[PDB]
Amino acid sequence: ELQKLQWAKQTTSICCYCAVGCGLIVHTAKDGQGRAVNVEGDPDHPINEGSLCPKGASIFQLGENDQRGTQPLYRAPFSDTWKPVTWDFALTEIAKRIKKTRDASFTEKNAAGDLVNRTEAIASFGSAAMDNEECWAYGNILRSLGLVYIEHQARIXHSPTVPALAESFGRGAMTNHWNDLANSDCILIMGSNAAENHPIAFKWVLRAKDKGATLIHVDPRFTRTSARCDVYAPIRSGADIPFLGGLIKYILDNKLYFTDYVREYTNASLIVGEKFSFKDGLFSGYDAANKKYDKSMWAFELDANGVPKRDPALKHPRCVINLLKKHYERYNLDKVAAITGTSKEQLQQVYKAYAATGKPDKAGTIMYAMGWTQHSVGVQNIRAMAMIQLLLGNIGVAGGGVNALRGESNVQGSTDQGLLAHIWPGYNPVPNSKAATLELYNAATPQSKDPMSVNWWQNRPKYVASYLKALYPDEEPAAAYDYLPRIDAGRKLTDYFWLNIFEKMDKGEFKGLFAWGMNPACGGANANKNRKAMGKLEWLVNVNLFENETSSFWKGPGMNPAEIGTEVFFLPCCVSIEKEGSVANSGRWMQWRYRGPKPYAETKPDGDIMLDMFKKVRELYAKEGGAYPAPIAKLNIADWEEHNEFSPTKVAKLMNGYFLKDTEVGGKQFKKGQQVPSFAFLTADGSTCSGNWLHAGSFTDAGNLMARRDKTQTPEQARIGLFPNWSFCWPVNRRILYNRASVDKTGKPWNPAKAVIEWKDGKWVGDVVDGGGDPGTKHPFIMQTHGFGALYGPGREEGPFPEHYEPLECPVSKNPFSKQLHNPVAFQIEGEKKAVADPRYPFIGTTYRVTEHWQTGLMTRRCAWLVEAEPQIFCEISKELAKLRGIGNGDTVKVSSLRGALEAVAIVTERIRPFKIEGVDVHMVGLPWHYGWMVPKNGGDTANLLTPSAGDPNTGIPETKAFMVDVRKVWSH
Amino acid sequence: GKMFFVDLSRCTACRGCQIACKQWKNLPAEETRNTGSHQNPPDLSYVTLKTVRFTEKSRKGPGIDWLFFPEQCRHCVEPPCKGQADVDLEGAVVKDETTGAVLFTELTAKVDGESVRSACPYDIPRIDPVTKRLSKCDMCNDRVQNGLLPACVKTCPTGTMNFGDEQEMLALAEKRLAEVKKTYPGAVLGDPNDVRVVYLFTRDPKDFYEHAVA
Ligand SMILES: Nc1nc2c(c(=O)[nH]1)N[C@H]1C(S)=C(S)[C@@H](COP(=O)(O)OP(=O)(O)OC[C@H]3O[C@@H](n4cnc5c(=O)[nH]c(N)nc54)[C@H](O)[C@@H]3O)O[C@H]1N2
Ligand SMILES: Nc1nc2c(c(=O)[nH]1)N[C@H]1C(S)=C(S)[C@@H](COP(=O)(O)OP(=O)(O)OC[C@H]3O[C@@H](n4cnc5c(=O)[nH]c(N)nc54)[C@H](O)[C@@H]3O)O[C@H]1N2
Ligand code: SF4
Ligand code: SF4
Ligand code: SF4
Ligand code: SF4
Ligand SMILES: [S]
Ligand SMILES: [W+6]
Repeated sequence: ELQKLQWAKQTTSICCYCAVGCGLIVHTAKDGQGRAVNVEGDPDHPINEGSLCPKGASIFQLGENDQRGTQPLYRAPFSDTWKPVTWDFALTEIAKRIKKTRDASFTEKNAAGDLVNRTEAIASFGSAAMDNEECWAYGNILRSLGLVYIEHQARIXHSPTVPALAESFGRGAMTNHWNDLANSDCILIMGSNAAENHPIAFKWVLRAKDKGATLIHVDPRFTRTSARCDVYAPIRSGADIPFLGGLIKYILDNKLYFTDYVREYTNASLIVGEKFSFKDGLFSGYDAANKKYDKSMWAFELDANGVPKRDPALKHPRCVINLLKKHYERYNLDKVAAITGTSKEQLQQVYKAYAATGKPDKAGTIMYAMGWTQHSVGVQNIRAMAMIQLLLGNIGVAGGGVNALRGESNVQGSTDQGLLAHIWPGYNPVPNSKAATLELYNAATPQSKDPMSVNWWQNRPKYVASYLKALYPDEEPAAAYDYLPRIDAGRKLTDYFWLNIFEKMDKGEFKGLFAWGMNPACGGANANKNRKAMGKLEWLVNVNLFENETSSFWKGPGMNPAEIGTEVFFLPCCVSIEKEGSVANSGRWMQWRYRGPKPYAETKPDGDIMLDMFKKVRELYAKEGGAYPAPIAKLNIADWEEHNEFSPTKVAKLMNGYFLKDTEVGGKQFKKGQQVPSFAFLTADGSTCSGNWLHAGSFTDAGNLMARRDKTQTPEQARIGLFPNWSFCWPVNRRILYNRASVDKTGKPWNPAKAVIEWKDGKWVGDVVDGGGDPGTKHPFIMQTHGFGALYGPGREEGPFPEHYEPLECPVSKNPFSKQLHNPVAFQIEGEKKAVADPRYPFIGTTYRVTEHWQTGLMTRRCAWLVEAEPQIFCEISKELAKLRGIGNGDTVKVSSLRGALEAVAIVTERIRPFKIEGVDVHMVGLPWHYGWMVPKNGGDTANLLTPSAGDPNTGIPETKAFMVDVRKVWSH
Repeated sequence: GKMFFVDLSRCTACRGCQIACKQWKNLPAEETRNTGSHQNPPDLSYVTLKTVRFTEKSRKGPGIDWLFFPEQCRHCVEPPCKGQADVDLEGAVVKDETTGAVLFTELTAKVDGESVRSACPYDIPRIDPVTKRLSKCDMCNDRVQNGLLPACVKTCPTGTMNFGDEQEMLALAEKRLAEVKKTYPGAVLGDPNDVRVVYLFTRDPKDFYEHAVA
């Protein structure tokens, strides 16, 4: 036997880094009682097959790191030093601060006299790094305390994907999964650097290519992804809608779209109202003064019976499809080439290659991430591609779909658990002030009088009611609905989001902040503003693995500890392999992982910290009372606990949900206590509880279906890699979403060789069908009100069709598409200057990742092997720029924006080349954002010193992918 | 015995192999800096047995030929490192007659290290100047003898890294050469009859590294 692994116990885990969800094998000394001795890949895991990228392969060195936090630390106001304290001291004092701060800022009624029952002076950041059970629990705790300012990674990451794909398909999630890439005939990677950022994914990408697939990378840079691709085209940052709109024109103009699919499955036939217009960058209904659209002007013309009108012949001039052709006729290769920098030759080659998947027996997939999301036009970037997939019949089919690649291991799951201001778990909207009662709440949910339109959201009252029974099972849903806090109906949703939280914090309007498993002094755009704003807090509770730029902002660069009155509690948590729980990968795969080592030193799981913290808040409210203490007193935390510790199992079972009384649901008999077998069996009347209705099916009487490790498949399942018996995905194990669009009227696969479902012997076989019902009898997009794939998407803040707008800081002063240079309703903050074609910041700035580092680098800048490979911040520039600025490869340079400045080592490379934009060379400067002032020595500081606090009007995501900088040689040392 | 087939047409230079080698052996990290390249550490050393070299070459039209090369001991069938070392002292370099592993022992401390390194056609051996011991890739012989894959082969996401019997891996190498040759006409196997680590190069091996082939 091997000396290293011999007396060690083997347990399985899932990777604590990216959303690929790679399987890990962990070996713990003294058959489990000592420290991890080894971590490597799980050879039996169906996604990674024992593979690990260098982040996964160095988890051992993360877990067994001596720089790890050992115990709680306290930083007194105006102190320059940490004081080691007890868990009892830290958590008792935090409860006193929570309580003091909540009592002084608790608003029962807003200005207008409406009920809101909310705390305005505390915000919470985090976290996609926590298990699903800790995420759910944390959000319920924060809301029982009446917080509305609840954000995490999702806001500044894939927030655009949710409304973008939900408008388009009804759901906001990744449409297929990782193993399904191997089934594609054309993989377009664009807004994504997947060989670096989702490495194990390239196993499946290259297997696609082995079996005939064309690989295309469109990116400002030549990357490690570009090297392993058949076609590489450059594109300028923030010029993706031109490209995609050019492709829409090309598909339509050459009749390369899938006619039958488009006619029956998309809203191509639906008739748009006479009020809808577009004229020189503005849609109908533009309020120039409020910088807001009147969406009423974009409604469909309705028949008498409430249903939107349809012309199946696609002839009516106000048919969605005829208005589509009209919108994108301006996107001719000459105009797209001038604005993207991408040659006509190259546009023609990519368009020809991708458009050929129009055929029914073909599937093109898109892999996209931050390159599309982190923009003022983020949502419209994604709609534009979502539209292209619908024209080509690529949604619902194997090797197709919209693979919006999730980042953090549980960002999917943390978004599921509603750790965002605008959503409760299960993506139920947080109630606004006009929703005075549970009836007025449910009255917002759109209704359909089309018999074929499933309109599944109509079931919401059951989920909302079951959720409220999950929190408060001894109270009527009507009564419990008054405990949870509300937002103002008057105000834009972005007033409750990340960027505005930091604007408020910087005007002294916040007293308290939970930085829970996040590092916003490096991760938040405009880091200088963020670092100053944290100074204006009374208290800060940082929960994390190591001391960091957030915890210790008070002794960061240009900071005098003695000027800063913030009280900071540093509370050290466990790593992933020290705790049991589930994490939701990009494929919605909810995977269960096991404890290897005992928690290091006096570190504690997040769940145990937040439960103990909450028990001290409740206990304090019992003793001395205060503002509206009901939601705190009555919150069901009994079901979160076993053996005086947080029980991830019990919480998973509650999130699945169970019966509170014996009841009859959907034509079946259920006995009190039984787990809810699926979300179809939840009730509005109060006989079912369920923390999250997407979880309804994950933990049945059968057992924990998330912890299933069964590679068994039917021959048709194995042909497209579904692995239905490996863990569990939402909803109800539908591995490929919208799979009803993968069959004709009669239920026959479009691509029989790669069938997702098929009607065979009065049953669907293959993947669980997404929408029950016999072939031809329903519309395949069951989460849509009208049941159709939306080419026209009238719910989106800047309009129903993507249109090109230059980034808020751009290199040109004129848009060749309209008089509207910028997004007409862009999220901006008053008096924050933007550099627009300014000779002081003449260069396009963008930020991005390398394979070896994770996020702000808080974790991996502590891992000697990852630092060894990528020791310092670098700046990627072209040979032509380096010539112009007298910068040699390896030279120190200063990169500056209007917001900040940093030094980096120049990497001069043909991998970046000038963009020819309107007959003028525009140079780009690229920076990684993985570095910060605390570790290592000479590592550098965050690129987010440079990035602007402005972004997408829908979701408030900042534009960290396109801004403007200068770069200059540094002559020092 | 055993053989690696390394398909550089599928390398993403993720540097998983680089990290996996250090995790298995618990090797210390070098102190590195960026000198204008992703490459780090810049070279093999006493404590780095595998690093991914990065070289930028030109091609027609857009982008570059980005050549990745995870460098490691070739585990020569007739190793010159052993010839040279045996002049001073036998037992310093031994052959595993089952796996084909060429293994350095503590006894390399008592031979002329600069000569062993200079004897290597691929310039692989590195000396601890403190201790005078030599280090390189040991083919994870420990793992191989207990029927496991080397750390770097197990960790590779892409199919770049392959390991097993010499017969299987030459057959795989020739199959993969024919297929890859369509996408890349300059593709070649590196000294396939002399080493146990056969690399598929997508163009002239020298472009990958000075000492890619003998
Ligand atoms: N190695 C590594 N992997 C990670 C992470 C990490 O930090 N490191 N983090 C994880 C997280 S949280 C996430 S969300 C994902 C992010 O995954 P990615 O999106 O891959 O991340 P980035 O590298 O930031 O950006 C992707 C690419 O977009 C390009 N790009 C920039 N601007 C534009 C533009 O305007 N248009 C287009 N078309 N492309 C543009 C950049 O050049 C870059 O190559 O990665 C996840 N995995
Ligand atoms: N310029 C620029 N800015 C960006 C981006 C970009 O591309 N460019 N990307 C954005 C994106 S996608 C994201 S997701 C954000 C990331 O922003 P942050 O989330 O602030 O990033 P980190 O804190 O570096 O990474 C996640 C944190 O999780 C912690 N963690 C790990 N395991 C645990 C655990 O068990 N418990 C707890 N409590 N914490 C744990 C790690 O210690 C780490 O601090 O950055 C965003 N900011
Ligand atoms: S970081 Fe992502 S690709 Fe790498 S091992 Fe982890 S899950 Fe897999
Ligand atoms: S692990 Fe494989 S793909 Fe990654 S750098 Fe090494 S050989 Fe290449
Ligand atoms: S590559 Fe060099 S060190 Fe390795 S076996 Fe061959 S001669 Fe010896
Ligand atoms: S075979 Fe073993 S020692 Fe050799 S490079 Fe791979 S992991 Fe390192
Ligand atoms: S993420
Ligand atoms: W992310």
